[PDB]
Amino acid sequence: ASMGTLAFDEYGRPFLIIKDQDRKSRLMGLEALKSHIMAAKAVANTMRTSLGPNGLDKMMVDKDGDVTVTNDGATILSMMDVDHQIAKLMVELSKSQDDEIGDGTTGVVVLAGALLEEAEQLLDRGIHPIRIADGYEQAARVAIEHLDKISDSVLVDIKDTEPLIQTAKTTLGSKVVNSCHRQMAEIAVNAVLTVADMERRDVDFELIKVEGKVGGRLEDTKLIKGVIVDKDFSHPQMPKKVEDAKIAILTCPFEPPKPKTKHKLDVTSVEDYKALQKYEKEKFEEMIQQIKETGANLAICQWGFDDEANHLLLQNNLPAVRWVGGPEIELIAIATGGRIVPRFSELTAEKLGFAGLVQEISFGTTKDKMLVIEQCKNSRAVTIFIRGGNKMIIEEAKRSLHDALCVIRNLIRDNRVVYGGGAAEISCALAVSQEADKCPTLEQYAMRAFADALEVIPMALSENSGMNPIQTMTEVRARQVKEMNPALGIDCLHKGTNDMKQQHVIETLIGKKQQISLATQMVRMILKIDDIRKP
Amino acid sequence: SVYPLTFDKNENMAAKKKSVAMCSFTNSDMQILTASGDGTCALWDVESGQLLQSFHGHGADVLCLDLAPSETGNTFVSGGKAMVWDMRSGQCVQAFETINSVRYYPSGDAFASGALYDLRADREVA
Amino acid sequence: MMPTPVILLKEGTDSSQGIPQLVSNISACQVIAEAVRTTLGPRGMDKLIVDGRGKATISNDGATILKLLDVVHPAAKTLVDIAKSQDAEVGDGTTSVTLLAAEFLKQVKPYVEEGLHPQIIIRAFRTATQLAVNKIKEIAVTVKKADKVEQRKLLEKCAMTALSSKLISQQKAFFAKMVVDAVMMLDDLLQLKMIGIKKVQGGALEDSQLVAGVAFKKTFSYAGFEMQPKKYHNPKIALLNVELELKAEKDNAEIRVHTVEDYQAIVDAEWNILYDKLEKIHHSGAKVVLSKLPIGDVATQYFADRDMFCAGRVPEEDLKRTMMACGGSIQTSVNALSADVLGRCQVFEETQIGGERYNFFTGCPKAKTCTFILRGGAEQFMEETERSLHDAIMIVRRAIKNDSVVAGGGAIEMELSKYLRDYSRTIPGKQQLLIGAYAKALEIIPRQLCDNAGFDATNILNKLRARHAQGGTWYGVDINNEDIADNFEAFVWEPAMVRINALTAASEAACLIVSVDETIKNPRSTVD
Amino acid sequence: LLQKGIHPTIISESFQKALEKGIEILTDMSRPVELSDRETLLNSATTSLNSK
Ligand SMILES: Nc1ncnc2c1ncn2[C@@H]1O[C@H](COP(=O)(O)OP(=O)(O)O)[C@@H](O)[C@H]1O
Ligand SMILES: Nc1ncnc2c1ncn2[C@@H]1O[C@H](COP(=O)(O)OP(=O)(O)O)[C@@H](O)[C@H]1O
Ligand SMILES: [Mg+2]
Ligand SMILES: [Mg+2]
Repeated sequence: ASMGTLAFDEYGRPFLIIKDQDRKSRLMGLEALKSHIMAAKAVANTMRTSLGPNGLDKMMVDKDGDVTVTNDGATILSMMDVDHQIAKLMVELSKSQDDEIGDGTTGVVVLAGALLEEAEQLLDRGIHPIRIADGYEQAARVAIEHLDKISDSVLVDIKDTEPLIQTAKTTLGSKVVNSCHRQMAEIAVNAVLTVADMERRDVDFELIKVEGKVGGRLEDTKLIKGVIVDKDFSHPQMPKKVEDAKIAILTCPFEPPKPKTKHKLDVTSVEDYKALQKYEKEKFEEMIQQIKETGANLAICQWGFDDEANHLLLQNNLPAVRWVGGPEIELIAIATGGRIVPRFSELTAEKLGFAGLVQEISFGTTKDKMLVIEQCKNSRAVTIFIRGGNKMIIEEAKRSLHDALCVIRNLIRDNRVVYGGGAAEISCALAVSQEADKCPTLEQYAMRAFADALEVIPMALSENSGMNPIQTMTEVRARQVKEMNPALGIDCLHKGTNDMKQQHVIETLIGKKQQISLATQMVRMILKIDDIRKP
Repeated sequence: SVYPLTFDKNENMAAKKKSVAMCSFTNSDMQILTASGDGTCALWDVESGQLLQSFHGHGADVLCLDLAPSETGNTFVSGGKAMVWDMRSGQCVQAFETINSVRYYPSGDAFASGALYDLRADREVA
Repeated sequence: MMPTPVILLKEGTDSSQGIPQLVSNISACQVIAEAVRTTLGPRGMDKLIVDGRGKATISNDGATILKLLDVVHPAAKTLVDIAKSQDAEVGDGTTSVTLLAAEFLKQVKPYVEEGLHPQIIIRAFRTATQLAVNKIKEIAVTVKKADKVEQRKLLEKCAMTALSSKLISQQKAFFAKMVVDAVMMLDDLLQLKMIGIKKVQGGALEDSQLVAGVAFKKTFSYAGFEMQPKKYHNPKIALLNVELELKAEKDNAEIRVHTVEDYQAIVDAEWNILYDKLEKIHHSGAKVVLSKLPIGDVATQYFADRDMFCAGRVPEEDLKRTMMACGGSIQTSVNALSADVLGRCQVFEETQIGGERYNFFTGCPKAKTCTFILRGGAEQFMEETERSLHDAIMIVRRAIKNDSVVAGGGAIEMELSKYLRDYSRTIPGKQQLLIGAYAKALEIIPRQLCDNAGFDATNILNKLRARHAQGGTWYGVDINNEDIADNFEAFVWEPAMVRINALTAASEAACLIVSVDETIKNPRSTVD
Repeated sequence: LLQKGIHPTIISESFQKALEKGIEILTDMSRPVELSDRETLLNSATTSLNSK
């Protein structure tokens, strides 16, 4: 069962095949499958308590002692220090679900664990694991087709954001920001709709800037249709607020020019020294006057500048900020509608950005100042500024808002939704059940195991809500069978009705399909592994 | 590195090594740069002998730091996290977080930190 | 032995000779073959190997598994070497070679234990292998019509057969059609570097796509990149090998001026050099600019102001594929950017694939290259998908070279075994036993298939032997129905070269192993 | 059963009921035997020794 082969020859002579073979272990056959299945079951059972509105958070501590309180399954699995290879496969599955969809990173783990748990008892009865994988693939295809059948379309137009707000609220319900639920959903929807290519094209998340500052309250989080900069005006005596600002974006430091090539300027006489001093002074005055000529009310640089330029900028009533980062320079240029100018001689009036208000923001007794640029004409970049009572809820709000943005992006890509709360899982399990009866006997066990594994999500939701899992799930399934209504789910919030149509529990069809597909493929890959050769 | 007990020299016109330590020679050889285990960098004027200004911005001790390609009055990448300062303002103008040692790329637009960050994009490039 | 005050060889030298040494060699070869036994057939299984660094590799490919094992037995390394040889020359059959070699050695082990001279066994192997290769060339089915539809169908069937043992066997028809489409667009040399393999995490297997063009990931865009439009409808592409940055004119260059006017002139001259390069690029009419060397922020903003697209630090092979697809030329100088050296594609677009941004060059009508974008839920998932697609690609390329096929599922080997047994029954008798052992050894692959499928190997083998003896050439193991079937009519097709190379390499390995009688191991130097 | 949300006391009582029913079924399938019937004794002994 371990250590591999060890015979030392049938003649007594040394028998060495693999380098350092006496310190290596090996698993063969069904024992490897059982070990992998129980490892995946442990991971899935750890994750399953953080599913749904009543799910509980996990407190992750890294090797440096930093504490992360989170409900995001992908984050939990990423920060979990695992050594078993199947656990690493579960972590990679969560990361893949996060990358492709951004929501449902916990459902995939629970579904895969349930699938492997059913496959275990299927293997115990003498079925080849490849046959189990084939049955799982067939059932997954049936479930995906049924999901497409029962899918419903929503309007993505900006004139009516109610379905989008409902979907964002459904995504945010399980997170800690459900206190500010509607505000958070509204700002997520507005942020995604503001920065997007309307012709069902992609959403560039680099245009969405998410910043979090401690202090204030979580309800103080707001969406700014501009840029939040973590800088302030260079000279302390310049005005702290500019209105109707004509903004000049520059990537050249306000310093005398220097060639990139190795250069030596030789001063050979007193006249040369005087000429050099005059050249320096005139260069400073000339760059300041060139900036002032275009009519700019405010100048933003990237590489900082020295005292002479600072005092000339203050003297000419030109507020300015230095050392603005490259991404922030790009965001400011996009939002204000102005071009990026590489040197003063190329600065004109038409390249000036326009902002209705540029202000400096204080944050209480903290000495920290941050710049805000807003009231742009047609700002194509937004900033989500998150406040909270501690940094940990700020990080959690950041990842929850990222989940909401990803969900609205998925709705942008495809506008078909399926009602959650376990209704989709129950309907898919039923459809797999009918499709199994028509199928010949041998694949029936695999299909019914797939259906039972699909049934874990409503049972997990019921258990997290304190309700009896089996009884509630059976009652809801019977109600779904009786009247043709695939929108009946688990009343996690105890609103009094099991219809997710009225409860507005809405999920993207793409997310459900991707969950089912990824879980099935990972389960097949794990089922096909029969040897481990750890050192 | 400690210089000899008396430098064993007689009127070399450069025996004024100073280095009172009450480090790295900056390119404009008029200032000296000291970082201690407390995590705070110090600027001293070698001529006057006065502490120009400090750089309290590193929670962890600054094991290594590197200078600008030239005098440049700025840059000062310091590796505790990689932080870039400006002596014209005394603030962490640019910070990075993703330290064995930090070496500044001679081109001026990047720096390598120790088993590479780009200053024009605030992101790792290599 | 005796102390021998001054010993002959260095102290610590280990020597083994005689029958026990060769028997131990055979046992080591058996041990190596046991490590890949369960990876053969549609019912095969994957293996997980963890190295010292803790990185796990999951593979169904025999050559990869053998390479990962740190084999140190000198006789056992021959199996790994022949697996590598089979992978290099053919690309498929890396498990069959090792199984055949080990089975040959196992079958001849009883004769070795009786004191039979190794040269007789070597001659018997050589004769049997020559006869088997001649029989394969004789009975291989080929079509002398050069029909495009028939050729494409044959290529697709060969790809499906090569793919119906991997984790992507469920989508084997889809992936085989993709592979055949990719291979048919290579021009004359079928260079593997002309087929790009991109792996993007997330998404299902069916989400993977083949780009009739070139696609690569976004490469560290500078500031001002987001103002560049991300879609063009008839762009002209300027493939360059040029650093579009403000930089020193040369490494050893030095400027010596003694006037502020000359200082300003030098600064403006550097700026004018950069702007002249950019203007020469712009006047060429190109809308998409790809460079092998970095493109700076100044150039990025310059191109953004002109509604152009720039992408620096593009990998060299991606630029080569872009040249082969769009149809331009990589320019190290921008002085002559004529229309001849400019690429052209119908649609260029930047989209998001699973959290990563990719640049797509689609609509190329004269493309001679491809790009696979593989989607999967794990790193090793995508790696093993790539390995399976590589196996299929080698199979399709070899089929392009020569469209000669034989039925799989062990049918060809059962036919060869019957032929060799019939031949051996008509020779004096010292070689008869060895050739019969060779023929019996050829039955390992159908037996291994039945064992992996959980079948009854003895009954299936008896039925196959009876069917081949009483008439029928392409009857092999039917995995789905747990019986035997005409694998040629079931489209279980393999190129004849796969089995030819497998038999040749296995016979050579067996002869080399048998030919050795003594092993000497000098003591390690600098053990540290 | 426990994972479905069943208290491990309903399971015990249900198992007791199932055991009683199974005892009834096994008694139903049983056949009377007399010690004079040597063939049945030999068959029982051979069945016992079959697995050894
Ligand atoms: N208001 C609700 N009522 C019932 N079920 C809900 C509600 N909100 C979410 N759920 C269910 O909770 C499950 C888990 O969702 P969530 O924890 O937000 O993300 P993840 O899918 O990553 O765990 C979903 O499958 C969804 O069906
Ligand atoms: N559909 C099929 N039915 C029966 N046998 C098959 C089928 N497809 C492939 N095989 C068998 O699988 C063997 C090759 O297994 P595989 O692992 O794919 O490649 P390798 O030869 O490298 O092991 C071939 O000998 C072939 O006869
Ligand atoms: Mg969710
Ligand atoms: Mg193969």
